[PDB]
Amino acid sequence: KIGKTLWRYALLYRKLLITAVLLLTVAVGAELTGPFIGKKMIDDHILGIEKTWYEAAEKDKNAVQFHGVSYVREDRLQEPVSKAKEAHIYQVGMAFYFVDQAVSFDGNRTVSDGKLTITNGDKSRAYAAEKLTKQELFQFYQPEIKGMVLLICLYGGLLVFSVFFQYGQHYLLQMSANRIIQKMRQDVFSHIQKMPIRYFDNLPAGKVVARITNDTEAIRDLYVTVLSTFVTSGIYMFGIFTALFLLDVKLAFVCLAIVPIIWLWSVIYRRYASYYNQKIRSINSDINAKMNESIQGMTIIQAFRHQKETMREFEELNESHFYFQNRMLNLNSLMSHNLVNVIRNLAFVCLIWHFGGASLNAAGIVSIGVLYAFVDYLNRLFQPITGIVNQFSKLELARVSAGRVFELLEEKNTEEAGEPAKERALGRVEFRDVSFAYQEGEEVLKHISFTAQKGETVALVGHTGSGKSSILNLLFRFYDAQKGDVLIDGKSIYNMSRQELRSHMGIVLQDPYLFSGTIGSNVSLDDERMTEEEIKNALRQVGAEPLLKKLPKGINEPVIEKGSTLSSGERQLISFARALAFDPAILILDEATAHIDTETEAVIQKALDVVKQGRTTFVIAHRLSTIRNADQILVLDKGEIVERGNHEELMALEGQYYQMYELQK
Amino acid sequence: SVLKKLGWFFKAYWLRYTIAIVLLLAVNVIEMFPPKLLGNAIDDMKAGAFTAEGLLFYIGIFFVLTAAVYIMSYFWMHQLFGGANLMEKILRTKLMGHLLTMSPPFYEKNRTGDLMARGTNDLQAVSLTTGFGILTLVDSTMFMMTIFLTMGFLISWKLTFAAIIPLPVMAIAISLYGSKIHERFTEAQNAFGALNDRVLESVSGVRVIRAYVQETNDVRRFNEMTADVYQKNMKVAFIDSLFEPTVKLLVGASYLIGLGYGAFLVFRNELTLGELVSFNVYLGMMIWPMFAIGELINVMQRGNASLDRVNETLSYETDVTDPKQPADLKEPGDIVFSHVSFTYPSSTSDNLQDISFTVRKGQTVGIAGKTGSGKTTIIKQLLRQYPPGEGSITFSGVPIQQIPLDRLRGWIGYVPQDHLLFSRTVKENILYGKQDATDKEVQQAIAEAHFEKDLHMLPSGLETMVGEKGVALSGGQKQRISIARALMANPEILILDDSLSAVDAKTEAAIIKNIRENRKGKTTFILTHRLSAVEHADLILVMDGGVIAERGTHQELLANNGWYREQYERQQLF
Ligand SMILES: CCCCCCCC/C=C/CCCCCCCC(=O)O[C@@H](COC(=O)CCCCCCCCCCCCCCC)COP(=O)([O-])OCC[N+](C)(C)C
Ligand SMILES: Nc1ncnc2c1ncn2[C@@H]1O[C@H](COP(=O)(O)OP(=O)(O)OP(=O)(O)O)[C@@H](O)[C@H]1O
Ligand SMILES: [Mg+2]
Ligand SMILES: [Mg+2]
Repeated sequence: KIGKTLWRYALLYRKLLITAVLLLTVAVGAELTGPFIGKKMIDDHILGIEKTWYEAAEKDKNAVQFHGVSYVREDRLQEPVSKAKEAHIYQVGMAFYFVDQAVSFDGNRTVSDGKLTITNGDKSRAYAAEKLTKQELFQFYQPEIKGMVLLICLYGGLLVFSVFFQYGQHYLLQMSANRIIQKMRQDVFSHIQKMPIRYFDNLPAGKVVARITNDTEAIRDLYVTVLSTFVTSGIYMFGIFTALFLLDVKLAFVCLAIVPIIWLWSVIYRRYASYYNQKIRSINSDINAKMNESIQGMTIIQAFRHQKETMREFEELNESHFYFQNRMLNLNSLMSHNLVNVIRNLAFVCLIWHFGGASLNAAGIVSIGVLYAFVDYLNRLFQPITGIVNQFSKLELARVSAGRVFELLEEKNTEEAGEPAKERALGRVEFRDVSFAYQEGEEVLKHISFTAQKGETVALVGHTGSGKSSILNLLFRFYDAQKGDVLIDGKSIYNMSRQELRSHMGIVLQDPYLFSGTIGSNVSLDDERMTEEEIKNALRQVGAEPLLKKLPKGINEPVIEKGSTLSSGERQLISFARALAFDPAILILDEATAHIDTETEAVIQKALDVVKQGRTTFVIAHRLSTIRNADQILVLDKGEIVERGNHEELMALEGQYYQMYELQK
Repeated sequence: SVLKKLGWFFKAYWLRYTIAIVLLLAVNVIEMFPPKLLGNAIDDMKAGAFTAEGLLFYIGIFFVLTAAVYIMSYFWMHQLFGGANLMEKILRTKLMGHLLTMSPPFYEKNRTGDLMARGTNDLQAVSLTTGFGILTLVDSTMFMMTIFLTMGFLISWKLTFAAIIPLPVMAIAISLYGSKIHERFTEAQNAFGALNDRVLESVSGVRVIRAYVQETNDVRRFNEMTADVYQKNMKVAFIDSLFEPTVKLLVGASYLIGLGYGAFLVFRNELTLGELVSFNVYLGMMIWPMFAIGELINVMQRGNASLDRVNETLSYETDVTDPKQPADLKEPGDIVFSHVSFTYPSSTSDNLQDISFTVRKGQTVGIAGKTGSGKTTIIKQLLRQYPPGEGSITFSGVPIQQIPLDRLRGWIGYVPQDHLLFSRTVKENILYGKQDATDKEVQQAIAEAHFEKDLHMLPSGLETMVGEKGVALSGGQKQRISIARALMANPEILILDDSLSAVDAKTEAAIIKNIRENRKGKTTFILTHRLSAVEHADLILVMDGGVIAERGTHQELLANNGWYREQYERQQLF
């Protein structure tokens, strides 16, 4: 399952993520204690003036000195005093009136002509007032300046705590995400390494590269952005809701009832996004494969003037990719951060509804600080939901990509790989009624049977489709024979390990392949068991290339794929040296000299091959001269060995070999 | 910087974006209301002036505003996302139209995986920045400015000011962070191309990597590459972890300044507790998005680097093999080389030296020589794959340069030495030289290249799906198809270039007979290592190094006692 596999990959790094979430919690603690400080400041400093007054300030925080006497209101007057029930200030419009008289009741603040006007409909002993305004005497809030400055400095201090912990959590999250991606990519490459050749044979090369690189990059984006934002948003929401429940429970309940809303939006987005994104990723893999094929074969795309028809084919994937992308506009325009604002304007409506309903009963004004804190927390709560929804889009895309990737790491047709080789083995090789058929009934080989005897050279010369390369494919276990046996030193190669079997044999494959590096790095394939065997094993058949070269062989660099800057015949001498460089017990030559002039080939290669004749060889040859002295020549016709024997016994027979030999001279 | 490189796109679809900007401005303006409405409602609540009628007014206003903003915001979201999709499409079309018309000299500097990246990945990044990046940038800028003006005019100009002075330093921090992030995204994007062509190299050469047991060294190299990439990304993560906390700290400093100074101001009798809430909602809506505007740079600069890569690919002047030449010849006629001294771009020594051979209107030319001797270096002069050298190649009397590349490639029928087939059917591959043949004409080409018999062996018979790079057929079945590919038409010049290297000494004789009968009067360029394939040639050139040593007909080169005679005796005795 995609979710279970992603979770297990996360569990591979369970300390970094736990530490990151703990650090982020420590940061969010201060980030959200801020507004609680604001509420405390508002409810005790700016609405403290409403308290009672009229003590002589015997001690504590001195007093306000309104007219000629000391005034302290509540907080620093809490020491045992005679507070009485007088000297209450009130606010009406922009005018602050000090009644300075025993106040009976309250509820409706109105002084008009210095009276008490109405008090919840009671009208209890209208009282004389006294206007103050702004500059008359505003030492009334003097005791609160110290508290405000202390709260400001407290939050300023908490900001640095937050900065340190935010750095820590961000760094840990990024490191964990990158480590997870590293592990996933390594696993993908290992699995591709243990894949049958059939998989690589009927699949475009660009499709495998697309799968691995592109889908792992999409999963990387997932882990490094989507999941990091998910964790941060979840912790922030967790903290904000915990704070909200500490202010009002019913309003907090209705505001928290939006989590089911987010779940439902996630489901509705996920359906359509999954379908359209699976289509989009399939089309993108097709695009990558087409790009690879076009670039690889560009030489004869232009020669045969296939550019317009090649542009037509590519534009049909580009147009289809665009079309399936434009089906995202409806979803991504109706379910983007847009809707979050609609929730923002609808969550504030509940705030106003609740607080107004409480106010009509003279209960919603009990704590304006609570309202301030609840507005700040709503703003904070709606800050991260935008990131949540953006990551919701990215998450659907990456879910599709991960589903694509894990369809590769599950494949149960893989092949066990016992890497270790063993000591040198005698070149004895045998076939026993080996019938092999590509794709079921189509048989390419029928009852093949032959044997080498530890030093003999087996020619195996036939016609252009007989199946001479299929024998090599069976011998190298690229393909498993469907009938018969193949044995090396009397043990079935199917009781071996493919690496163990292939360690015995060195092959000059048809269609030579060079790697991007140096020439000496191709003769060696970057193997430490080399020393200076490069020049010695290239001195054979390569004694004119490393001389004209501006660099001395191991420094001059081929380029991508087969060395584009090498002649087709020079790329086959490097493959021949590579095969000889890896000293094999059995040497397979699959038309190793098809692109090499007959002088170089015949003289040099044969002269320096006969000397090392204490070694079994297989020489798939269309040049019958290079196999004239083969100790046993086999004639393959329609996937069947029809004639056997050395050159003399095959010419005396006057058969297919005789015909070909007489024709080639 | 990023926008200017992107200015071509915006002045091409200006209604789709000017209307989006107008709608964005309208939604911002009508979103400036709810905060002030809430402030007024709270102020009314405190003074006991809140009535059910006021409640109805407020809920109705909020419903109308939210509905309007949603309706008229869905439209500009739909414009910007569609514009991003269109940008991706046009960029992909431009890229894949530039990759064609590009000659080998370009392709020997740029790797296939690098180009696949500079397509898929870079275009995805550019599309992401164009839609999401511009969206967020413009929306945030308009929101910030409108909030600033609203707070200044409706609340206070001294409390709005001094609540933004943390932003100047924020601008410098963003500048530094974005400037360093550009330099760490050109390498991050480049390292993706290095991974694409690393996997592509281990997939194409899977047989060689497995034939010699090397699956563990390949995995080790891949692991080392991944470790290097991880270290680079962790340097980037360190920079981002330094950047994010300062963003958050400046946001918190601005919030604290606003809140504390407003609380102080209420005592100076310059603000009402209702106005506080309004101001501290305005500033909150301004600053809280900066928790993500810091991350916006990670999309902007990724898009900038990706577009830089795409623009390096696109601003690659077509190699000196540019047609840029009208001429009225219509018939290749004679082909004369006169002092050709071509030198390959990645070479330091002359690859050809004073080549001075002539080919008449109907003549088979054999080319023999040693390996790496220049046999196919002469052929690639008529293929216009590389810049011309320091001589003349006068098709008839007209230099090869003054001949459009379309007409010349129509003249030439080419059989590459290295097989190049596509993942199509056999008939589809054969129908590459004509593209509009009847099944009768495709059969004639098959018959000429001794492939009629092998069709019976194939399971499908012209519907066999040769497979990727043609690996579903023997090596000599791939070659004969290629011969058919060149024999489907009737090219004035047929270039073979070792077209019988995989054929069983009897298919070779039949194909040579068929080509001799087919090209009796037409011009052919046969390059071979078996000198029995150019016995009929009117002129044989023997190469060595870059210059040609021997020349003449077959009977003339056996009287020279040179390389040709020695080769012939080595090959005619066995
Ligand atoms: C999930 C991961 C992330 C989690 C993130 C963490 C979540 C965010 C955490 C935030 C922590 C906030 C800390 C508060 C500090 C500043 C305020 C202060 O001290 O003064 C307050 C003290 O108030 C009182 O004494 C009255 C009772 C109410 C207490 C409210 C704060 C403590 C909440 C319970 C703490 C325990 C619960 C802890 C959580 C379970 C308010 O003062 P006031 O209103 O002026 O009081 C007088 C008002 N009057 C005059 C009208 C009468
Ligand atoms: N693209 C290239 N860039 C640089 N040098 C090249 C390039 N292609 C070939 N060369 C070199 O130029 C010389 C001539 O090569 P060319 O391919 O013409 O020889 P050739 O006779 O066709 O080879 P062969 O007989 O092997 O088929 C050789 O040294 C070869 O390695
Ligand atoms: Mg073969
Ligand atoms: Mg050649």
